[PDB]
Amino acid sequence: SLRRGIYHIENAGVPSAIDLKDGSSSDGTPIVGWQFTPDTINWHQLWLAEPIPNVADTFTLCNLFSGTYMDLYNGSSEAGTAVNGWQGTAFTTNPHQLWTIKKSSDGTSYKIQNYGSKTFVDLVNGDSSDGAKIAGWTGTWDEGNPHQKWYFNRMSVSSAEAQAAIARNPHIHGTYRGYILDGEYLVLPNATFTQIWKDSGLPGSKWREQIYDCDDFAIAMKAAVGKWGADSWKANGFAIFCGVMLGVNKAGDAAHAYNFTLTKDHADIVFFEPQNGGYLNDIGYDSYMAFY
Amino acid sequence: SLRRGIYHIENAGVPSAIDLKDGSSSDGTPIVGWQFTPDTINWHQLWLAEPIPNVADTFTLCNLFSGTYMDLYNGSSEAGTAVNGWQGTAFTTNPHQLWTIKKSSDGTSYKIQNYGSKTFVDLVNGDSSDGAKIAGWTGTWDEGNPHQKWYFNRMSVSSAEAQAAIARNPHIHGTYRGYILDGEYLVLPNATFTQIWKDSGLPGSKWREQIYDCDDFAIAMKAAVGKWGADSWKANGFAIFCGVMLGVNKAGDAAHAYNFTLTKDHADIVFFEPQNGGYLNDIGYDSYMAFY
Ligand SMILES: C[C@@H]1O[C@@H](O[C@@H]2[C@@H](O[C@H]3O[C@H](CO)[C@H](O)[C@H](O)[C@H]3O)[C@@H](O)[C@@H](CO)O[C@@H]2O)[C@@H](O)[C@H](O)[C@@H]1O
Ligand SMILES: C[C@@H]1O[C@@H](O[C@@H]2[C@@H](O[C@H]3O[C@H](CO)[C@H](O)[C@H](O)[C@H]3O)[C@@H](O)[C@@H](CO)O[C@@H]2O)[C@@H](O)[C@H](O)[C@@H]1O
Ligand SMILES: C[C@@H]1O[C@@H](O[C@@H]2[C@@H](O[C@H]3O[C@H](CO)[C@H](O)[C@H](O)[C@H]3O)[C@@H](O)[C@@H](CO)O[C@H]2O)[C@@H](O)[C@H](O)[C@@H]1O
Ligand SMILES: C[C@@H]1O[C@@H](O[C@@H]2[C@@H](O[C@H]3O[C@H](CO)[C@H](O)[C@H](O)[C@H]3O)[C@@H](O)[C@@H](CO)O[C@H]2O)[C@@H](O)[C@H](O)[C@@H]1O
Ligand SMILES: C[C@@H]1O[C@@H](O[C@@H]2[C@@H](O[C@H]3O[C@H](CO)[C@H](O)[C@H](O)[C@H]3O)[C@@H](O)[C@@H](CO)O[C@H]2O)[C@@H](O)[C@H](O)[C@@H]1O
Ligand SMILES: C[C@@H]1O[C@@H](O[C@@H]2[C@@H](O[C@H]3O[C@H](CO)[C@H](O)[C@H](O)[C@H]3O)[C@@H](O)[C@@H](CO)O[C@H]2O)[C@@H](O)[C@H](O)[C@@H]1O
Ligand SMILES: [Ca+2]
Ligand SMILES: [Ca+2]
Ligand SMILES: [Ca+2]
Ligand SMILES: [Ca+2]
Ligand SMILES: [Ca+2]
Ligand SMILES: [Ca+2]
Ligand SMILES: [Ca+2]
Ligand SMILES: [Ca+2]
Repeated sequence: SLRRGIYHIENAGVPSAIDLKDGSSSDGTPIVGWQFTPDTINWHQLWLAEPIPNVADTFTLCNLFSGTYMDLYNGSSEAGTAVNGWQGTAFTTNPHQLWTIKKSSDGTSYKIQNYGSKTFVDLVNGDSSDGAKIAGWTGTWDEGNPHQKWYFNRMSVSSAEAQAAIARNPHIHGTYRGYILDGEYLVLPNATFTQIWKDSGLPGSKWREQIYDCDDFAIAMKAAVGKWGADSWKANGFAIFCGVMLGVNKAGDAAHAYNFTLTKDHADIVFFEPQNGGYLNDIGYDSYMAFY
Repeated sequence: SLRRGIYHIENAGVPSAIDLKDGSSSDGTPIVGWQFTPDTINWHQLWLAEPIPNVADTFTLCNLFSGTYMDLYNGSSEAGTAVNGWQGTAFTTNPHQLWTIKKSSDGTSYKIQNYGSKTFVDLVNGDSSDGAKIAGWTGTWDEGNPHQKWYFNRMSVSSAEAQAAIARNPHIHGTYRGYILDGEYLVLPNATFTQIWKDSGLPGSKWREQIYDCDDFAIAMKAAVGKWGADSWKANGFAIFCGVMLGVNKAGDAAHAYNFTLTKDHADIVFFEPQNGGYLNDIGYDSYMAFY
């Protein structure tokens, strides 16, 4: 089954993503096809999939920005029925907001079926225009129709995935202990991670013995990303990925505190120096503790 | 010997503290006797004692607020010589700024002798008035004269002392690991710890699943205290005490993240709930990790 997490949902036929129009929280805001920029946060185009207990392959889909849910208007099975953002909750019993999401016949893209109507999410006429209508539409699980096929591009990691990325890194100390703080994390492109740093007041901060040294920079960066996450998104049930690490050098005579993020492919960690905004594959320290 | 740390230096005869007048960083700012309020941060009256390597019982005394040093004017041995704040460094060879500090004949208070002049820090005429002159003055190590006797009231803890306070607490999990970040810490009265919290934006922050939950509040509070430390004091070589803890309940089925501070007597820790500003001797969790 599709895993719990945050997805950028991209049509299989044309490069249009599922977009809540203007990110609006109003009930009935149309959900439309819209172009996107890879390796950015696409602000109106991120969807938190929450599995429904006891209902196989079925999910609510919550817009990360608005906190409102993908909703089939009045649950109508009529072809052309509006698909809109609407107030709801993560584990609602409202079938208008419940979606069975399973692999299409190509085995890579998914089809998205309303649980009540049994109709499918359809980019009408495969229109690649910004603001193209998305509707519930008659269809089948096995047909090739690209109007109803959707790539679920995973934008989050589970804590287990983050832990695996750390574990395969070559700069981990033998004494390493990791402390996990949340369960599912939006992975930032470096462009956004950098922006948060740039706006944090840290670029302007002076290194000062004990009173504002390694530990203070690293903790301040983590706090900055935490604040950004809450200020930026209205959905709940996920965190923003930003780790803190304490490390020791090879000679075992010097220590450092710093941050880390994740690669685009989610497979590896990358170290971040909060004193200068630099990204490094080797920061010159082996991590003996991390929290994230 | 007197230990490295931060001291509130109180005359033995009258309740006047050593005060850098108006906290001014100007060279030549008079150091004077001034009244004080116990259980507050006395902003102009905190002194960081740095031991000089291989000069027994001898220290620089740096005002925490100004970053400037206690300085005997032109190193004169004349009775009545000005004692002022003056620019310097922690390990200076300038004898005007070097002070031999040893127990008086009462075995509890200290005398403070200029390393160059061999004269003593003297509250002139035992004057208890605010702004009373402090001067270098003839004297002896053994005499009873209270004008030249000073209680060194310790306002900081070493990391070892902090570690000991944690270790004697009854709410520590069997699996506990602690991660020490600095070496010497100003202990805040709860009044000041609370003030930092009140101004941090946390009192007005909503708990939100993963995106702004326990860990976010605890880390935000630590970052707030770190920012406050650097913004508040010009001296270097110390940090402000504020810990983060992760804990698990007795039933082992729920976890929490929170902060901790120290008691006035420095012997014990006290838990702090960043979601509501409360202080607790028992927060209902046993700590399995701490950083501070
Ligand atoms: C170009 C066109 O593609 C297919 O039709 C789609 C529609 O397909 C869906 O609805 C039809 C009934 O209208 C039928 O139930 C089909 O099984 C289902 O996938 C639909 O995607 C609309 C709106 O976007 O566009 C096209 O009309 C195909 O069935 C047609 O024969 C034709 O090849
Ligand atoms: C009341 C007074 O107390 C003592 O005198 C102090 C001064 O004491 C210091 O300086 C004197 C010389 O002036 C001498 O060297 C002494 O050993 C030394 O402690 C000094 O503290 C001043 C300034 O505050 O005040 C008093 O004059 C004592 O020696 C006097 O006989 C007399 O009892
Ligand atoms: C928040 C807002 O985001 C951008 O505008 C969105 C727009 O974003 C997508 O489309 C644009 C071009 O229109 C780019 O491809 C972006 O990479 C996409 O993410 C859509 O979401 C529409 C419809 O909901 O709303 C706009 O606000 C950006 O252009 C703005 O400057 C701004 O940052
Ligand atoms: C059949 C109908 O179901 C519910 O109403 C839906 C509505 O549901 C959501 O929004 C309303 C406010 O409009 C409430 O907050 C619900 O809790 C939400 O789940 C939407 O799905 C719209 C648009 O498709 O359709 C309505 O039917 C329920 O509130 C009604 O009482 C009634 O049972
Ligand atoms: C920063 C400033 O601190 C206080 O004023 C200081 C003053 O502080 C001490 O004396 C006052 C009475 O004048 C109280 O006893 C305090 O508890 C002491 O710490 C002195 O340091 C003088 C001389 O340098 O400077 C003043 O600025 C306080 O009264 C102010 O409101 C303010 O917070
Ligand atoms: C003997 C004298 O010693 C030094 O001057 C001191 C002076 O020293 C501090 O302040 C000056 C600037 O005035 C420099 O930053 C020094 O590095 C500091 O240590 C003060 O102690 C004053 C007041 O007592 O006395 C002067 O004698 C040195 O700078 C001189 O060149 C000269 O060697
Ligand atoms: Ca395409
Ligand atoms: Ca958490
Ligand atoms: Ca800052
Ligand atoms: Ca520090
Ligand atoms: Ca007294
Ligand atoms: Ca440090
Ligand atoms: Ca805040
Ligand atoms: Ca969190």
